[PDB]
Amino acid sequence: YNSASFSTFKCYGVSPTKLNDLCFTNVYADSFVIRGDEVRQIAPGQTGKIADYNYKLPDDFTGCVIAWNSNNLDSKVGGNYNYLYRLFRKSNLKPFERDISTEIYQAGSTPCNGVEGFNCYFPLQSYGFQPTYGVGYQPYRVVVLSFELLHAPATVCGPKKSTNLVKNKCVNFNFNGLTGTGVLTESNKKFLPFQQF
Amino acid sequence: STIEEQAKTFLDKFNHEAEDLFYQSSLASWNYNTNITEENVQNMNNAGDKWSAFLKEQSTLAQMYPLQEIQNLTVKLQLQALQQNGSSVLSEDKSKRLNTILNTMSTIYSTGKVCCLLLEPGLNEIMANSLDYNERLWAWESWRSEVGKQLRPLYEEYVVLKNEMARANHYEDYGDYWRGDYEVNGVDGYDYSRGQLIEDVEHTFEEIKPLYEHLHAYVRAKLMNAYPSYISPIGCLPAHLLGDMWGRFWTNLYSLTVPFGQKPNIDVTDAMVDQAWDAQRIFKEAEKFFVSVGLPNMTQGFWENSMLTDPGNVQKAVCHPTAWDLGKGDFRILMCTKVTMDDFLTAHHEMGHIQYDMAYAAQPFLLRNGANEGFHEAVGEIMSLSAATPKHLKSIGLLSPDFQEDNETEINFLLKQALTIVGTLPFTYMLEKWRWMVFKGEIPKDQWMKKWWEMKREIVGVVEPVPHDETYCDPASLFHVSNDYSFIRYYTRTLYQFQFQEALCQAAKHEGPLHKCDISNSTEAGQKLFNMLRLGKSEPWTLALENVVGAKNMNVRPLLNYFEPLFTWLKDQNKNSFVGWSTDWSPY
Ligand SMILES: *[C@@H]1O[C@H](CO)[C@@H](O)[C@H](O)[C@H]1NC(C)=O
Ligand SMILES: *[C@@H]1O[C@H](CO)[C@@H](O)[C@H](O)[C@H]1NC(C)=O
Ligand SMILES: *[C@@H]1O[C@H](CO)[C@@H](O)[C@H](O)[C@H]1NC(C)=O
Ligand SMILES: *[C@@H]1O[C@H](CO)[C@@H](O)[C@H](O)[C@H]1NC(C)=O
Ligand SMILES: *[C@@H]1O[C@H](CO)[C@@H](O)[C@H](O)[C@H]1NC(C)=O
Ligand SMILES: *[C@@H]1O[C@H](CO)[C@@H](O)[C@H](O)[C@H]1NC(C)=O
Ligand SMILES: [Zn+2]
Repeated sequence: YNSASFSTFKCYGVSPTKLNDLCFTNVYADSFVIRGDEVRQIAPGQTGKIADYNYKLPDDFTGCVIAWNSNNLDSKVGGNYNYLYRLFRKSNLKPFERDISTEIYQAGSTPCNGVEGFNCYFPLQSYGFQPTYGVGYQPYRVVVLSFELLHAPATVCGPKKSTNLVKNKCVNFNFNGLTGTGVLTESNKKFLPFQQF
Repeated sequence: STIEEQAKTFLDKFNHEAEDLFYQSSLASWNYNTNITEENVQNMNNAGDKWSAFLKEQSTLAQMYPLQEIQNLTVKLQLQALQQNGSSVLSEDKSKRLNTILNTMSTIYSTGKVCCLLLEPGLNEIMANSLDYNERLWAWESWRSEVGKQLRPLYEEYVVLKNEMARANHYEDYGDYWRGDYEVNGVDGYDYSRGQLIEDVEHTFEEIKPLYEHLHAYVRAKLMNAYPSYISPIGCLPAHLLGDMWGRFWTNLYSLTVPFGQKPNIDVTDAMVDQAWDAQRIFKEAEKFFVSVGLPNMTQGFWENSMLTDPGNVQKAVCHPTAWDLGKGDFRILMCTKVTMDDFLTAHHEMGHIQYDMAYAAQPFLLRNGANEGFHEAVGEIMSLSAATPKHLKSIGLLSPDFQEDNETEINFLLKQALTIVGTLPFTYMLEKWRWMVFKGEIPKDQWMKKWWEMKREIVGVVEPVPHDETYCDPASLFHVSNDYSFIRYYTRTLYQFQFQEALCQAAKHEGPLHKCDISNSTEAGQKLFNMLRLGKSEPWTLALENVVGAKNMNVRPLLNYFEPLFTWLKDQNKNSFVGWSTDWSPY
């Protein structure tokens, strides 16, 4: 969040400051490249070619979206055509659904036996990316993070800040969740190396 | 499914990869233009051939959908643009013959010698600076005899093949096909017809006739001082004495005819040189102007990708001023900028062109154009009209902070601008009317020259020095006629320009003469302009004209309002001299 090197960094339903120290069951990460114009399409409630046929976001999102320019990475002279995108699809996409179908999309009523032509189109299209392209036309690398929460024990948590240590002065304390007040000083008895309290 | 859904899917397919091939071809063309060499020509030709083949294949595929079923009025417009079968109806032999005729015309016009004394090398300078009657007459007659005499039968065959091809496309004539641009159908209360354009131009010319008559009388009166024994008080101006080979513009006549020659004109070239402008501060000032108007910034890649000065000795490049719309968010300007006022004004013009290009980028590929052929140059030009005012130059630090202007300078500037604005309209009208009648078939092939010179005498008031038989083809000498170019755009451009200028100036709450008006620091005028600019070709040009001026059709009253003090001064000056011309008088 403090890198400040990302064009877009939005958290949906969660505050970036408060989530910096929070416990979740699991976290999901996704990465893909879209055109800079298509950046706004990646949001709950949005609709677009990317939104409908390439990647769908559930409206009740419980994570964050990070976006930044990628022109210097995947935009070359002559066009970087190593990235595809679905322009034609029979229907929309369910949230978090991956489609890799390459069947020739049919527009009219007449079927085509896998041959391009009238009323028959290829569902996937290539992206052209050059350094001379427009700002919205430039390629962008976008990472979206989703947070999972179930009844299973949590595994991921924010970095707890550890304070200092003082002795011989009656002060409040909290060790690993054990709270209380008193005076801290050394002792002589030694625990076994698996016990606290 | 329904035809509409299939058409939508087909257009969605076409726009993608149409943008791609267009961008590839534009990049190849820019690479050739910015860096001329043998290798780049091959790439440019290959890209053009690929784009043309793709366009023909896509038109062939789009021929399948019937246009009646679509009821969207935007998919219908895109289909109407795409299903332009056009010249492919001609047979293969006929198409080959037509292409050969066009190529021969281009070649013969490009390389024409009257000797040695080519058209641009010599000839031009002789016709603009000889000041000698015999030399100008010799050059005019020699160019006519060398070019127009040889372009006669090629032009006749061109006419017959083009007329037959136009009739093959369910059009009456080729002139009707040209007039098809000014046609909008399917909208109630906004429709227009091709038969409406034959009128609505004669009306404006009849309106603007008295001003041209007064100007012609004044020019002839001031010109009879020179060439003492070759000009008559009542009669027409000899053809070769208009300061040009064809007399299209009267700019070269300014040096002979000045109302107040004592007062210098406004020129800030020395002011620019003193402050040492670096040929980029000019575009910086243009961007400042367009930002202060209310229009957005320039793209980041504009300043780095585009080249704005001569590359140097090692790298050669043609740098005629040009604004590039390569697509994919790419804008460029090709200019050899120097520290001159003319370069400043043309930089403003091209910057306005770029601003117009940025407006409709969100529209589909087929609708990324102006409303018609006249809506673009006028928008580019009104920027230069706004930037040429003394008030703007005084606002900038280049002009003197304490400048006092007299009405003598106002008259000088008004006449200088009029000699180019109102001096070319009758010529355009006469040339286009003659071409329309020739294509329509009203003028037989044996009466081309007689009717041409009769129109020249009657409408323009220009008489030929020496008679021409039917072997001569004078109109074919012009670049546009021989090279298949339309010409009514220059007639519509000035009317649209002055209407837009008046609308933007009244929106800016300006008081006084129209020629001292400026639209800088006016956000509401910029918003009103941007409302029309963002439309593109999606909506009929009548509604686009209404969105700024408020009138559906073009009106010429603002043009006369612009030139009103000049008209009054001419009426005062010409109260004694004769007004009008006599057709009977001839130089021979
Ligand atoms: C122009 O093209 C020539 C091709 O011979 C090339 O050597 C040169 O570098 C080019 N100039 C540029 C890219 O500025
Ligand atoms: C025409 O189709 C476009 C989408 O392709 C749609 O936005 C527009 O509303 C349609 N026109 C009408 C009149 O419904
Ligand atoms: C293109 O050619 C076909 C030939 O079948 C013709 O029917 C059609 O009208 C042409 N398109 C035009 C003239 O726009
Ligand atoms: C955008 O225009 C504003 C208006 O003055 C200017 O301050 C700003 O620097 C411009 N930004 C860019 C990137 O051109
Ligand atoms: C426009 O506003 C700028 C802002 O200071 C000012 O310098 C300039 O003189 C103004 N010009 C006009 C014509 O109002
Ligand atoms: C306009 O210029 C003429 C030039 O002789 C001068 O006599 C006159 O006073 C000026 N002003 C007006 C209002 O005519
Ligand atoms: Zn222009």
